Amino acid sequence: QYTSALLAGTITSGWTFGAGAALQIPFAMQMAYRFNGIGVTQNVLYEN
Amino acid sequence: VTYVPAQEKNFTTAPAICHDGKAHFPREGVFVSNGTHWFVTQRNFYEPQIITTDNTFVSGNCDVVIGIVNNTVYDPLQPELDS
Repeated sequence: QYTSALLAGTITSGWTFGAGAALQIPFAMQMAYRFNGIGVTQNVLYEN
Repeated sequence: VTYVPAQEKNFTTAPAICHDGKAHFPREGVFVSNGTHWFVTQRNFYEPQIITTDNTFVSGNCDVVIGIVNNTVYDPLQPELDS
């Protein structure tokens, strides 16, 4: 029940569930966030 | 000393905004809407701004990205050529 709760915030809520109150983030916008930390623009996600 | 956000408000999003037939992507921040116009704010705070060519980045066409919407992108050079 811990792993079902913390995969529910990882898939949906982003990284903001443990840093504060959980936001409402779509999953297609999460990989647009997480590519920008490693230096990859949003051109690579939406085409491929 | 920590930075904790408190109160939340639900807005309408979109991955891309189609204008001339080419898809626009946000350079910094996310696309939000109040139900009438599409606003450009950043991720950690709410500061709505107009859609500009400096805050957006353009690549590809509009037939690729799932969830693309149609709005107008304001160009500041267009009133400078007309005045």
